[PDB]
Amino acid sequence: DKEGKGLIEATLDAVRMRLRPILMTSLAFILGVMPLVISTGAGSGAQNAV
Amino acid sequence: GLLVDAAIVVVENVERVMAEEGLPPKEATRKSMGQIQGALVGIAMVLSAV
Amino acid sequence: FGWFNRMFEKSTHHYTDSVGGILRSTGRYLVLYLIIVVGM
Repeated sequence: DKEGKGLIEATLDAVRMRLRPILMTSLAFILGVMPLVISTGAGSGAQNAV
Repeated sequence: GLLVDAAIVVVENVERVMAEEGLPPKEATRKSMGQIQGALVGIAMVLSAV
Repeated sequence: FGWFNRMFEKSTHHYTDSVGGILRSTGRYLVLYLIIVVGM
């Protein structure tokens, strides 16, 4: 629309100039949520289910 | 989780404008918060959905 | 130096190009995702 179009040709150009985030932030998570998945089962049995 | 995340794009899409297009900062990321403009006012309003 | 060398190829030849090779053949993903929706 506002930029040069591409059905398969512009969507691949976009997914090549910021894939850092949707891989490093969807990763800065997980291990940011790892202290709760286990790591503790005594006092925080609720951190497990969360 | 989320509070950590949303802060990366406004720092990573900042890398593009100086690691790719070369030119000096300040007005560098000026037009990159416009690629995520609706991904600001319409991430929250659809995050707020659930 | 370069360790970002490791995944800059994994982003292109094993991702970008391989990704372009699945909408290349959209087809069977019509059922593969309907077996995940009615699989979950």
